[PDB]
Amino acid sequence: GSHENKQVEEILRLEKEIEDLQRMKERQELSLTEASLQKLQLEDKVEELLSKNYHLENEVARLKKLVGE
Amino acid sequence: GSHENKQVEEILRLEKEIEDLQRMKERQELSLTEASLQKLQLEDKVEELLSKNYHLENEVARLKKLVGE
Repeated sequence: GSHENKQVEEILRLEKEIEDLQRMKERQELSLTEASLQKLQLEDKVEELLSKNYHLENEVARLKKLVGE
Repeated sequence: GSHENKQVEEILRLEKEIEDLQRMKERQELSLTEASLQKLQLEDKVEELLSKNYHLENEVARLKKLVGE
């Protein structure tokens, strides 16, 4: 068992640990990107549903008035 | 069974169905609000972790050079 193994082994540990942290930072950044994209997707769904809801809202709202709003 | 029940019953159905759609629109809007808030939370975690990672990055990076970068 060479003594230098300590230095080689020491760095090896740092690479493994650092690599883990590096991925954690990158993974989080990816989540933010996906989060933003997900939000836009909701806008599309909400936009269409909101528009449709409004159309029906007028239809039902009109009928509601007959009974008593 | 009064005939008018049809009108009363008709509106009742509309209120239940419309109410469901109304909540769906509001629920989605809430999701967007929470989504944005969640993103900021990630910034705080990433910001701190990123800063700490950088500090360690210099420490380990410096050591890596001794072995061979």
